[PDB]
Amino acid sequence: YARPIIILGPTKDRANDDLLSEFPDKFGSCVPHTTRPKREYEIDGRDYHFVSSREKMEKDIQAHKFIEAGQYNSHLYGTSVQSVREVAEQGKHCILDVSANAVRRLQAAHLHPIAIFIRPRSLENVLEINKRITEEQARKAFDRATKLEQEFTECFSAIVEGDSFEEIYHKVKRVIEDLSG
Amino acid sequence: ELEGGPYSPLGKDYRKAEG
Repeated sequence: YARPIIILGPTKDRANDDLLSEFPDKFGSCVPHTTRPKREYEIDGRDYHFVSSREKMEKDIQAHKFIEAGQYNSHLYGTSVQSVREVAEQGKHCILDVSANAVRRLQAAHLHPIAIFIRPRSLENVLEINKRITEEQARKAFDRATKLEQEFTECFSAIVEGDSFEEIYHKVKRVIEDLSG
Repeated sequence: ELEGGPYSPLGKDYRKAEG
């Protein structure tokens, strides 16, 4: 059984991608839920779990069946504990892009997520670790990271830092195997 | 009220939502 992964902070998206691209056997993603209509070639239980009733969803929600859920284009979307669960049962780390909120909800399900926080040392340090952004994008990212840390520090399984993404990525991989057992 | 990505609850539609 494999603990799901929640990576937070600057470059978490590249981390998320690289783990998948490098270790596809050890990592995967769950199927999300949505109210919105199944399109032409789309598939129930592959693209999404589609829910017919906007209410049945809301019923499943408050019952806590979802670790995170929300509204887009006047339709609903969510990540069920279940869909996550089936990924984990498969022996695969479930890559999650979720609020730190979902971590509590995740712990509560006896699913034991590894929540890693990539910590920017400064503004400049964000620019070292992500070379595809402007100073101004970096300021915003450094600020999101400061609130994030200010708020959710205790939800973290680990905190990683580095002078390059390479170094960060390495720590991320170390942490995951170490806490995997 | 959702900003997320492939591995978010947005799933396949994350991209369309960035406009």
